[PDB]
Amino acid sequence: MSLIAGEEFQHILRVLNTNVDGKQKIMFALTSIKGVGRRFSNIVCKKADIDMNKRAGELSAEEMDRLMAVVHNPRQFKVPDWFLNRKKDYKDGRFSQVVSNAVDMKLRDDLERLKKIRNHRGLRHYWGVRVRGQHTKTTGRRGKTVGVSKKR
Amino acid sequence: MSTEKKQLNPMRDIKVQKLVLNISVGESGDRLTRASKVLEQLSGQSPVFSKARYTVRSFGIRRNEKIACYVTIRGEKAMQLLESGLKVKEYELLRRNFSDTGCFGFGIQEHIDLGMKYDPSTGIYGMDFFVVLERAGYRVSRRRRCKARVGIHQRVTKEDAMKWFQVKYE
Amino acid sequence: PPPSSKPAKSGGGKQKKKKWSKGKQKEKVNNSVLFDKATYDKLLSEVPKYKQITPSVLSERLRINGSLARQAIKDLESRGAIRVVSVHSSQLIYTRATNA
Amino acid sequence: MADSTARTVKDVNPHEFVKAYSAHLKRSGKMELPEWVDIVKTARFKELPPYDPDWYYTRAASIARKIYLRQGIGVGGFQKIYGGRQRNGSRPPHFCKSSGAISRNILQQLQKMGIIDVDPKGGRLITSQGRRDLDQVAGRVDVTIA
Amino acid sequence: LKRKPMALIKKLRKAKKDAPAGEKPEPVRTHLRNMIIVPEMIGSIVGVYNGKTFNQVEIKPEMIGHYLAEFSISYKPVKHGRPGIGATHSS
RNA sequence: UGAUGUAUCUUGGCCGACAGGCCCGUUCAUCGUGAUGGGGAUAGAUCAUUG
Repeated sequence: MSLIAGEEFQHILRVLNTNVDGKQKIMFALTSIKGVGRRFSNIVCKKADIDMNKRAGELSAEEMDRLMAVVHNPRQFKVPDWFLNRKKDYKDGRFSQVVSNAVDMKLRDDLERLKKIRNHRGLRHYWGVRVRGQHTKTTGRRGKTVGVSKKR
Repeated sequence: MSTEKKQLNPMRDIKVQKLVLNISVGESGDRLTRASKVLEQLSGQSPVFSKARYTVRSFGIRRNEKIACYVTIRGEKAMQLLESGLKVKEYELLRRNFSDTGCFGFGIQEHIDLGMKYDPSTGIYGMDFFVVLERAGYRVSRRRRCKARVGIHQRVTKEDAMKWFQVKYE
Repeated sequence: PPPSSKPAKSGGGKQKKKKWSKGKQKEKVNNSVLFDKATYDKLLSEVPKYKQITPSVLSERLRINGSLARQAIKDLESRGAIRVVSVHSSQLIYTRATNA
Repeated sequence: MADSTARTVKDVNPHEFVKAYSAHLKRSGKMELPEWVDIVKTARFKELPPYDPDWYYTRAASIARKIYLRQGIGVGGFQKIYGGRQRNGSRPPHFCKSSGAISRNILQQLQKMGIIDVDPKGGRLITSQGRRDLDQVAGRVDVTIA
Repeated sequence: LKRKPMALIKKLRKAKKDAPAGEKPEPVRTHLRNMIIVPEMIGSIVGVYNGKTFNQVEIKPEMIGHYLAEFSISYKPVKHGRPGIGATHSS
């Protein structure tokens, strides 16, 4: 065939891992990105040197590569734990950003956490009750099962 | 029986028997075997269908049916794979994944490698890249007629394995 | 005309999910297939002789093309002078080929 | 040529006014941001990548129509006007404005230029110069409307 | 280890009570030992009393409340004097 | 009959992302009718302020 200015294409990412998004503008698509708000998304594109209206899926290779690196790690931003290395387990490490599978994975480390530590938070997970406070008065069907016939 | 103490090498030194890149997931959960596409790209030749034999208790009654896919590579094609594959898991890291038998294996998404995501219609997270290392003489346990077991004398060691691979680009 | 089932201790019934969903567009707007001629001539150009003027949305619906997708097509034609749009706030407006 | 102009600095539907004005504002020497913007300045969407036509100008322009009629007007008078900051339903917000940082930055650059002065309590008042660009532009616009 | 003045948290530190304060150094110098029967909950953790036997009364029995190898940049009453309140509607 | 963005006891103003702490005193870019740019539930990290 004749080489026309973008192939035909379409695209499949894994990006983080396993994940394949498309149809959307890059700015808006990125919001998906197991790493972004509407607030974040615009920043990463311009820094990366990517327009708003360019869909993420239509882009050439190197533009996408720059995305994959910039999100997890980039120029006038960073993030590093620090303090004196003292503290064992858990900390914060400096707002993991990051985001996404590392955050879901650490969110387990964090569940697991409280529980051995024996704090009131962990103690709640073992029990299965919702930890940051609801009305309770009703609503919480999810929190530990379906409506369970009468009672006793 | 390790006989090293002589006057050594070129038959002794390790070589690559094979690199098998194998997927295990199943049909229906991602698809037909569509991460064949992803294998196809990363390795450079087409993967071949995996059927199963024996037990499951969990869905998986059909028996004869597509469930998995693999690429057994070797020559330059295996090495070329190693170079890309070798650099992605980080290094260095670690004695435990090596068996004593002198083979080592790792996981990660096919999407790791240079490669387009755009071409792979699916990515799929993990499944063994396996590297089979052996000495020249293997051909005796492999070949049909005059099969002989490989002796303790011949068989690669993790130490030997770590060394030859640690010799190259990690 | 009816709704669906009814809830379960949980719970809710629903029943309904849709047609689908293709004309994803903007991806097919870049690559040649819908962009080069066909979408403009067939959808846009073929429709016009039957009715000289049509609203963009109506065109949207019959043609089964995305509002954004033939906004772009319309704009190209407009430059050609094949079509002339008018205006309106809701991005709605009217689409005409030629006056005559 | 004057007649449409003059008035129109005042009476014209902003939207062509703000648009019309922002291009004239571009020419100026100034626009130092000293990287303050980047941290997360506005509503949601709204970090300042878009801003080179869309925030900065239209914001600079923004004050400027307001100040003529409204004056005297101060930093709180600015912060508010776009904003929400609604008592929530508690399922929403809404967005969040700032906007002490925002207001401040637009007012400084204008002062260096000679456009705005500050009264010791009534806030800052239009100079001869500030009327002079705003109104000589409100001039192009009334023509494009009619 | 290594350690020196100043430590993080979120809007807590200043003046605080004196009766549990005066008590706590005492097992340092005369060694690790018996639990300390303290209801007082407003005493922010500080790394000096690391790895030591403490109690707190949530209420009618003591619930032994060790400072661990993990337990510090947290708040005192969390540890073992609300899991009794909570535990008994999860049994 | 939507969404969002822009536009249509308090304060001055210098410094800030919310949250503060002071010196004086409907327009239109977008939305493509998409369980999403819907929806904000939930949970974790963490900063200030009332106390």
